[PDB]
Amino acid sequence: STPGAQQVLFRTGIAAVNSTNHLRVYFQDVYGSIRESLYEGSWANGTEKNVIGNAKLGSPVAATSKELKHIRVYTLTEGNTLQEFAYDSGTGWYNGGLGGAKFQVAPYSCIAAVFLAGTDALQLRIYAQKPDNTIQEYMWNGDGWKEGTNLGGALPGTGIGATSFRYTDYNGPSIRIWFQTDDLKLVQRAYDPHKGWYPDLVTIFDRAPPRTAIAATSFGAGNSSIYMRIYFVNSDNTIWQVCWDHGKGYHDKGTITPVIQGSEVAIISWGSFANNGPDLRLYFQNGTYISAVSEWVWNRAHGSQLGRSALPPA
Amino acid sequence: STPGAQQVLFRTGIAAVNSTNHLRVYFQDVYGSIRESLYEGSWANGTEKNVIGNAKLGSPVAATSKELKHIRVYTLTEGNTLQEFAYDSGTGWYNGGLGGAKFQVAPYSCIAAVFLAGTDALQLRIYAQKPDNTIQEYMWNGDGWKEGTNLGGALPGTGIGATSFRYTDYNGPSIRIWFQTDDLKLVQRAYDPHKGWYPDLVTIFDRAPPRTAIAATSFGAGNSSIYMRIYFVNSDNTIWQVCWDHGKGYHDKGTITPVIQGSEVAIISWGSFANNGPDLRLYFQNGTYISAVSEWVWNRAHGSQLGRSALPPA
Ligand SMILES: CO[C@H]1O[C@@H](C)[C@@H](O)[C@@H](O)[C@@H]1O
Ligand SMILES: CO[C@H]1O[C@@H](C)[C@@H](O)[C@@H](O)[C@@H]1O
Ligand SMILES: CO[C@H]1O[C@@H](C)[C@@H](O)[C@@H](O)[C@@H]1O
Ligand SMILES: CO[C@H]1O[C@@H](C)[C@@H](O)[C@@H](O)[C@@H]1O
Ligand SMILES: CO[C@H]1O[C@@H](C)[C@@H](O)[C@@H](O)[C@@H]1O
Ligand SMILES: CO[C@H]1O[C@@H](C)[C@@H](O)[C@@H](O)[C@@H]1O
Ligand SMILES: [Ca+2]
Repeated sequence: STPGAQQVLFRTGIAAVNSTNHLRVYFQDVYGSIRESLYEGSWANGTEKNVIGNAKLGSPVAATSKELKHIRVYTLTEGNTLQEFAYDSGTGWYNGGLGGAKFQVAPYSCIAAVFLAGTDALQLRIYAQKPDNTIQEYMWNGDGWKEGTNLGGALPGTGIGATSFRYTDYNGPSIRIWFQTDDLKLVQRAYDPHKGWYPDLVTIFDRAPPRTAIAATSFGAGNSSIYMRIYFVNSDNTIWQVCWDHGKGYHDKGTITPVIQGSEVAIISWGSFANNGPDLRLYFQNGTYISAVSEWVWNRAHGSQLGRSALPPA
Repeated sequence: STPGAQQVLFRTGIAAVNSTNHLRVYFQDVYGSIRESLYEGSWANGTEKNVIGNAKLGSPVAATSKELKHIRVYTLTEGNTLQEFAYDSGTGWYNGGLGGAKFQVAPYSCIAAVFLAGTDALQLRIYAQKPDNTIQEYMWNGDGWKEGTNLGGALPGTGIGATSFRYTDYNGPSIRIWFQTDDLKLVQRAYDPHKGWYPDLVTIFDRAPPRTAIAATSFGAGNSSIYMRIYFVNSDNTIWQVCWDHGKGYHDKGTITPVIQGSEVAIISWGSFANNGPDLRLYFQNGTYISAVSEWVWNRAHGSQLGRSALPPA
């Protein structure tokens, strides 16, 4: 290993955001501190000088952004409430408003977060698991945090993926979230602006490891059209990818890359097929320097490639 | 799942102690507390009322005993020192003195612990990983806790298994310990009353997942004779067993039972091949009610069977 690598928690929560190919990746160090590693041309940071906050050891770590102007990072306090580390361009990092609502969740709750697409307003939808094991939406729409829709039961400790997009032939944002049911399927729930929440859960994978990590992204929103990608850790100890392409629907899955048993996963994307895209970046642990975070890359030039062997501070 | 199962930490550290078929199991709950579950003809406890202490979330949990008269449970504090919860008959549960020494270990250390075999005196050896990634022994022999032998480099965050037996043709205890080296190998180091620690690393398995759970037992000490079992979580997500049998040395290995990705493991034993045993019991997570601990059993009557499916408080 290396001294940097050793600072990184084994099975740390992982999250990432970006503006095109400007990248931020958050993880937890062995002491519980949440750090940010950074890529602008080259990889950097991720040290103890790069701490944005502290959270319970073993915390889930989620993030979403509007480019790199507005960033938000979600984790649990020791007392198992939802908190929020916020970055605003021209202000720097501070302690978000989420924490004051004291939203109490299961100790094993995971967390997903999205800024709603197609608006310049700041509209956040955060998802986590209550003590009754239901999935619960929390909204921020410019007058304070509140509970949104309850999307009902799931496997205790389930992974949670989420994404927002805006169809161009609609005048509101859509949302998809993914999670695990008691029978260990992975399913999607779905919100659209005319329909509201559809009542149905739609299987995307028949049987996955319990509490397996789930992460999602979307690109190329058009007219009733979208391209989605959901990733999870499978029984073979590799990340699997599951594709939605418009018209085909949920039409393929397969393996992508090897990970350590119980790795978390973060996904980001930019561009679309129209403009020599998309680009995809996946983050996870695969044993590099034992405990380092690693990167997998998809692009048009070279397709499916391992990226940065080990992220800062490794 | 069950409101009881949901209380056990996923990938919790696990230790076990016994006198014959009188069993204690220790584990961590989602809040950080170390809880005891018990088997006296039937299985009980493991509730919020059965808490012997707190530890850093994610802590290793190791345990050793002199039958059930003296029990010692070793974990790490939030500040990464070795700590100890003590039970002596007639006294109850207390914090032992190990905490007092403020032995700092790598945040990612595991722990192994043994009482030396074949003396009524309480003689304790703990093994942990120091921040320089060597395995350090710590001793208690009635005169306060101190450093013992240092045992060389190991993979940052190796599992450590330990056992102590006494050959009857000898005047004191033998020790064996097991851990993982940077090359991913699994190795044995050995101590013997007539030669001290042998210099040499013996390989017991060529390549295991990094930081795999390792746990170990011995039974049937006679004249220059012993039996030993070592257990680990292999790349196929099952506990594998490595077999030392008197006359053959190390000579067999294979799979035993499936476990969840990154499960910890504890092993206890009693009896012998000459008095109609031995008896073995593994504890681990295989996914029963998601997060419950399960058990596996070997006896002469029925050999290999799963046992208590979900341990209390499940
Ligand atoms: C072209 O691949 C590169 O894309 C960058 C945005 C960043 O992810 C780098 O680590 C990759 O090697
Ligand atoms: C240039 O790096 C900065 O980018 C911002 C968008 C945010 O990630 C900050 O934490 C970094 O220091
Ligand atoms: C305005 O609140 C609504 O926003 C939608 C986008 C969706 O999150 C619904 O659950 C909320 O009730
Ligand atoms: C025969 O197996 C039993 O042995 C007991 C001592 C204990 O390990 C139980 O959980 C098993 O069912
Ligand atoms: C009789 O039950 C007790 O057994 C002791 C050996 C110790 O494990 C205590 O924690 C239990 O309450
Ligand atoms: C008395 O100290 C010794 O005890 C032995 C049994 C063994 O643990 C050695 O490491 C120590 O130097
Ligand atoms: Ca740039």
